[PDB]
Amino acid sequence: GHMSAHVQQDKYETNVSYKKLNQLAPYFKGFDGSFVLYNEREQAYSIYNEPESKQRYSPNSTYKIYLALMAFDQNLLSLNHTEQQWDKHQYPFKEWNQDQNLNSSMKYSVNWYYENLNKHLRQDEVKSYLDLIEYGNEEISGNENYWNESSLKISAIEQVNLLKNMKQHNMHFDNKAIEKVENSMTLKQKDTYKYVGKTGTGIVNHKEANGWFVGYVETKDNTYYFATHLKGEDNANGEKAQQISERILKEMELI
Ligand SMILES: CC1(C)S[C@H]([C@@H](C=O)NC(=O)Cc2ccccc2)N[C@H]1C(=O)O
Repeated sequence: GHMSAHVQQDKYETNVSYKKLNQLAPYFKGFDGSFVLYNEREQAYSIYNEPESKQRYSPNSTYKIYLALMAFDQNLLSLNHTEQQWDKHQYPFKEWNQDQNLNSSMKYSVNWYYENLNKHLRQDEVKSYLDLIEYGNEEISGNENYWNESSLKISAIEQVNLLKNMKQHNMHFDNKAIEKVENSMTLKQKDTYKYVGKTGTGIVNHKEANGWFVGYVETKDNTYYFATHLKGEDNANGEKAQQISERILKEMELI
């Protein structure tokens, strides 16, 4: 068999049409970055950096969205049962050093909460889910934490497709599971919009080398799904990805 199979698995192949967003380049100074927007009503993609929008990268903590949905679907989590007790292990982030529910664990990106979830899910069940939802390369061979700078990788465009599929009820997850998960990542809720999203950060060679912020803005007549990805030697993290996203979104007058 050919190595090329593996190279081709590292990229999402689509020839979807898109509006070019090359004027967004200044926002990504210092990074190889990408921004993907999908306008639900107009059924239209807009993209800055198409090549980077199709490169698959470890999802890191953005994977927690689907890990939670999987857990609801397996009845590991339920609508009134999202609490996990802290094992008394001291982490460098104090918010991690306490009992959690779905809301706090997503807000504070509490790794151990989601590791526990993955621990209780059958590896072959997870593989089945990743096949169903078409999660990037679907590669969980890597470690035990296959979603953290490991085997599993996904592109910005796919990140956007998955959020859209989730919201348009194209996934087989219960609507109330989706509502719980959306609430856990709801950043802002006003009369005129709901703003939802999740950061991710990956460390490679002791540096912040992989940053994500993915989510959507739901208005009174439309939904705008987005993914921002940053690749850099250092300073490529979720917070910077979110900052950039919010500048772009404000500029587009969505938030
Ligand atoms: C809050 C985090 C920095 S930790 C968590 C997870 C997921 O990506 N990332 C990591 O475990 C890698 C990491 C650990 C410590 C500092 C930076 C990245 N999520 C990060 C985020 O939301 O940006």
